[PDB]
Amino acid sequence: SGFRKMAFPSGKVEGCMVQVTCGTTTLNGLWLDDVVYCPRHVICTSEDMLNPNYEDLLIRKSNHNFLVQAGNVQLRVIGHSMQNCVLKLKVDTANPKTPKYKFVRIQPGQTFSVLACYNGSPSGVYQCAMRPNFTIKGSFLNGSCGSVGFNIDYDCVSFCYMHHMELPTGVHAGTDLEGNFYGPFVDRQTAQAAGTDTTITVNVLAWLYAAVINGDRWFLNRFTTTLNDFNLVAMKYNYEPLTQDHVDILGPLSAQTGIAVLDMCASLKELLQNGMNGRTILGSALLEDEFTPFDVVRQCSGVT
Amino acid sequence: SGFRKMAFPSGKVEGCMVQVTCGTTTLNGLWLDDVVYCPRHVICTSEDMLNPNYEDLLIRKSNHNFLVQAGNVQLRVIGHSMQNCVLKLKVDTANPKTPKYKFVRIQPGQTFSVLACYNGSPSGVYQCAMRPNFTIKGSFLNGSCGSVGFNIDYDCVSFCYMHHMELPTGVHAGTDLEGNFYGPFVDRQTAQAAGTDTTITVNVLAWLYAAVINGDRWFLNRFTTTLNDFNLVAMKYNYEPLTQDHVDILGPLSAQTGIAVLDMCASLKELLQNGMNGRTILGSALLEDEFTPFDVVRQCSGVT
Ligand SMILES: CC(=O)NCc1ccc(S(N)(=O)=O)cc1
Ligand SMILES: CC(=O)NCc1ccc(S(N)(=O)=O)cc1
Repeated sequence: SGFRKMAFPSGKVEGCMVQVTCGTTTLNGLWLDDVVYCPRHVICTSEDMLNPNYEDLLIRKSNHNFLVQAGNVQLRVIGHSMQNCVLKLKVDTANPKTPKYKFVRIQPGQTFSVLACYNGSPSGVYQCAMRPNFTIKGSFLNGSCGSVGFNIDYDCVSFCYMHHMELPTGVHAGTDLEGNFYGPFVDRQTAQAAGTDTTITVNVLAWLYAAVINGDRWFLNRFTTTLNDFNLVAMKYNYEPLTQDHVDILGPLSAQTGIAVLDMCASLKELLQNGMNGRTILGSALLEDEFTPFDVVRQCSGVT
Repeated sequence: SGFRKMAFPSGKVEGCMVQVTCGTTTLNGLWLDDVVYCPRHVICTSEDMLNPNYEDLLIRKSNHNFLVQAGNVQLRVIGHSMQNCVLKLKVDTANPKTPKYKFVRIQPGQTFSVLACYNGSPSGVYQCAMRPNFTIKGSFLNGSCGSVGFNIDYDCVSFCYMHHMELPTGVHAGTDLEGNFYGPFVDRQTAQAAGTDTTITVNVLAWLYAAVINGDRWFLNRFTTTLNDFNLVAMKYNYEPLTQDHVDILGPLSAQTGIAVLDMCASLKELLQNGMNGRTILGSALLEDEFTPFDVVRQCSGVT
């Protein structure tokens, strides 16, 4: 028993982290087979970042301008290309620690693990969610660009995020491993405001199920509601609308606990309207939305 | 910027996890050099756990009764001994992935990473603290016994915890890697109540410093206090007494932020007396005490 914000074991990804240096800029790269993936802004001076023309900056760069170091050993770059906002550096050596892997573009509300890295060296691992405004709330200092987000299915690492920038509000923006930004963000040092950071309703419901499973049940009430009635309250409280797809996804937690999804919706509605009144749920004074229904099943069942 | 509950990268420890089976009991072992460490209750039936005589149960066990599997490969057990509440199984093969390592017994308030494992396979990694009542608030299902807690200093894993039991209140108890329980707990299925779970004051102060550093400053007030005055409020709110040793440890965060430790104490005092009034700090509606001053410096500076 007990419920923790839990990251995937990071060893498979630690095995892939390298240092990329172009001129005086160093950041992190991901070494899979004989390709190193990194943010294309590795080619920018801090001046360049104000208004970079990436195609024009890249003309001035050759293979030997990209310095790739894996541990204390230099990789030979035999090719480079730009795909959206990432550089792919072809090296002459396949990463021998390359795990089974996929590139996946996640949806808002989806959770993943970040291996925060500096100079191609892992510092830490944390769990986070793609926010409905396509930001993430990470912990990233200068040099952390190219740090990656991932999920693991048994022995297959699905990479979903590469870190690129911090917005002036101190939230984070990045790409999938095809170099396409989540949300409207660009790899430029300009005014970029995030939209409304709404609460991931289905994730809150999953976490309330996790709480019931772990014995925290004080918030269970006498009421039910409808998807339409619930959604009126959701909208008022900047919670994402709940769809029948979300209800279906919560089916197994509903079944395990014998609490119908709409009854749990009515409990959540009373928590929004009444607040927590100084009480906690799974040791939180606010409603946690960075567990997916899949995360709650995984942690409550013990998947490895 | 941003501040996350961050675990150490787990790969060095993933490399050490094995499955130990004695009779019908399977749990996790830690394979360092040619020794596998595991909870001695691996030799107990669920009946045995009510009143185990470990010395007498162990007489009935030989080397070949301990089945050690690392991946899908069986290790040969050439010796076994009981040290306090752990078994040490000598195997004929040194773990080739053995990291540089130490065994350390931590103090209450100290944080560490847990690699939660089942059948010797890592499922997840989370950060937690040795509570002042020598419990930890983990996430452990049946089969998670032998899962270990650790800190990393560059390339040296300091193992500080092995998971042994869940108390009837659903909090967790375990040993250092010499098999000595944290607190008064025993590896027996009996009434065992935890003492007062007090708040780790120095850790709250560290986290308030982390908040100031990351731009969350609304709680900074006009007041100071003394260690004696502060400690009167601490005691009233079940916070641990603050010592001059704690003040000294907070010195570098004090220096970085230009907020004297006693002024931050006076801010914390007003937060205890006034509550958060529906406001958050680093996205928490309560005061987080599972970051050490060292954790805050590490995360705010980017140590790898
Ligand atoms: C050329 C060769 O034989 N092997 C390639 C290799 C493998 C691992 C690393 S690593 N994980 O130390 O950075 C670096 C280079
Ligand atoms: C006998 C030998 O040559 N090597 C020992 C060995 C190394 C690694 C593993 S492991 N990490 O697959 O479980 C299992 C056994």
